[PDB]
Amino acid sequence: IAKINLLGGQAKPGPALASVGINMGEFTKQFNEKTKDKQGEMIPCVITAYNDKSFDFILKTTPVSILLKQAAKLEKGAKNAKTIVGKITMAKAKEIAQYKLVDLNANTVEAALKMVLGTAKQMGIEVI
Amino acid sequence: AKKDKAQQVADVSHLLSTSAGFVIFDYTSMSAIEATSIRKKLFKNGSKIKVIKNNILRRALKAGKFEGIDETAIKGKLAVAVGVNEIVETLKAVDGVVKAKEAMNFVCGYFDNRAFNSADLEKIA
Amino acid sequence: MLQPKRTKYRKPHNVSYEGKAKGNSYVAFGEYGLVATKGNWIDARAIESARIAISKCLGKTGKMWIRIFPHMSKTKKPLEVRMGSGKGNPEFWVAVVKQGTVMFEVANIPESQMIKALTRAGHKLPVTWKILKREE
Amino acid sequence: MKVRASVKPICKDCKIIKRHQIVRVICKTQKHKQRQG
RNA sequence: UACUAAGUGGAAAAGGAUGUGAAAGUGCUAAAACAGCAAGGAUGUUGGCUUAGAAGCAGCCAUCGUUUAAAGAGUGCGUAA
Ligand SMILES: [Mg+2]
Ligand SMILES: [Mg+2]
Ligand SMILES: [Mg+2]
Ligand SMILES: [Zn+2]
Repeated sequence: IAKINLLGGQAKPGPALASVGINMGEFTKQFNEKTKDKQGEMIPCVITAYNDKSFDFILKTTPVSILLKQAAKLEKGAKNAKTIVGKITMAKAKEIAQYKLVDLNANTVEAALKMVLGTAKQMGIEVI
Repeated sequence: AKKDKAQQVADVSHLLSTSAGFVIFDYTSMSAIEATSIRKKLFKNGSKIKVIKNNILRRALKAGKFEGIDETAIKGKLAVAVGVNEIVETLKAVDGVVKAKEAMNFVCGYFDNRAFNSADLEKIA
Repeated sequence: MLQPKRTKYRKPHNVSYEGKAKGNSYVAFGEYGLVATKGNWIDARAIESARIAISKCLGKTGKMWIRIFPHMSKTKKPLEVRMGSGKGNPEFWVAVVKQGTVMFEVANIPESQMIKALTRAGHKLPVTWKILKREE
Repeated sequence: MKVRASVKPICKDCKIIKRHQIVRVICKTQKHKQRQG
């Protein structure tokens, strides 16, 4: 099992895979085939590295707290937790939650709601 | 303390009194990611997987005026899988998952005021 | 180096450290304190070593008090000098610590750092130290 | 082995024992063997 | 009647130590104690600045939250990371 970082538009390289015996050249088409709906965005892949050779792969969502920056209309958050700069309402928070529900292992949607507050507290954005 | 233990035994005894199906499982070699997956695949309030204490389960069983389950809860690792209304689909789901697992034991449970054996659990799915 | 700004008399008689505890007996500014179990003469050099030790092992918000002060001076005749021809010149300043005087106290940081801080302060001093807390 | 007048554990794995009426410190790391406690 | 296992007695300090005896309190325990053994020990994610890079284990912005029995922005080792 390997959590490897590959660009969505450029995933053909990577020597580490070759150490396990994965058929890299046959599988390059599979890597590129199902990521064209999210071109440009960086999308890592989880690989079920094993000796069966029928390596099932799963894509993964871009890491969180960059859409928090986008919604806060600021490039980089405050360098002090006490200092509050960005403000985010519940509507922008809920759009992020339903977007990020795919990668999250929470059963309910309110659990995903309070994930946005949790990363925003780390980011320093007041939850209004 | 003792009062919390008394409260705990009372409520679990009430839950198993108002329930209709129970099955016991072990906690040998399955991941927490897999544990969250089982919770989401069930997604039914009637179906509930829980880690119970072996001692607390027997004492709640004494208060439930049932018999014969004692052999299950002796020198073993115990899970509780309570099902409300329909339990066949819950048993079918858990059976499919253990087949998807690597290794697993499976200990006798309780349903419909009757008890079963290991092979009887194999056919209850 | 703690030192009195001026003194009326350069060469005073030495002050005994034998006896019980006159003042500075109970923690009254902080709430943990470094008590002594053996009266001895300790000089301003040991205070500065102990104070610097506490400050280095302190945090960003801890606060400390220094109770004892080296009021009394001591002299030392120059080497290779035969007895006579008056008393020697003052050399070093010493604080008189009796059995039971609280030397250092600390507050406003968790207990473990304070216990450790008092330990490093007491290893710099000749007296046999002991930890005490403040009465409620 | 380090011979010191005072011996104390260096890492949480160091364990104090008393062998041949002498207290020593043994540990997985051989740089932390102490004696003459 | 107790104590010492050091020939202490029959010379010594700062400091160090699961030597041993006595006493006074406090926590859990046959609704199971402690050690050990057998299992799991998570997700967002590898959070984000930051750093060539750190993303469980460089300094940080701090020192998140759910599922859940439990899980830590991790316990270390360790990986350029
Ligand atoms: Mg002798
Ligand atoms: Mg001892
Ligand atoms: Mg004793
Ligand atoms: Zn060690």
